[PDB]
Amino acid sequence: MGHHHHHHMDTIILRNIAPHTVVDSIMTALSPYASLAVNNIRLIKDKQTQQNRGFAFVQLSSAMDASQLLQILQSLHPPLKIDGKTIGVDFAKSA
Repeated sequence: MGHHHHHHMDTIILRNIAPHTVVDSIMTALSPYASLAVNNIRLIKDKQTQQNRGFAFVQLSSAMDASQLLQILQSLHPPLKIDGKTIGVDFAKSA
């Protein structure tokens, strides 16, 4: 109910994304995995491929929800792969 007096991570980030990814895909792609919010996700766009430069940020309603989606998606034997190439998941990194 305000600002955090400490830190405990609470946001995920996608790495190695194809230039054919959009906000609609990520939405329906993470639909059965969890619930997101337009005001909680910032999908950077590039002027070269008129699409993400191979990176996307996603935040969850809570902190645990972050690890959950990370442990739930990584719990599956076959990693995340969509038309383009293999997709991985990582925690919020500095810069």
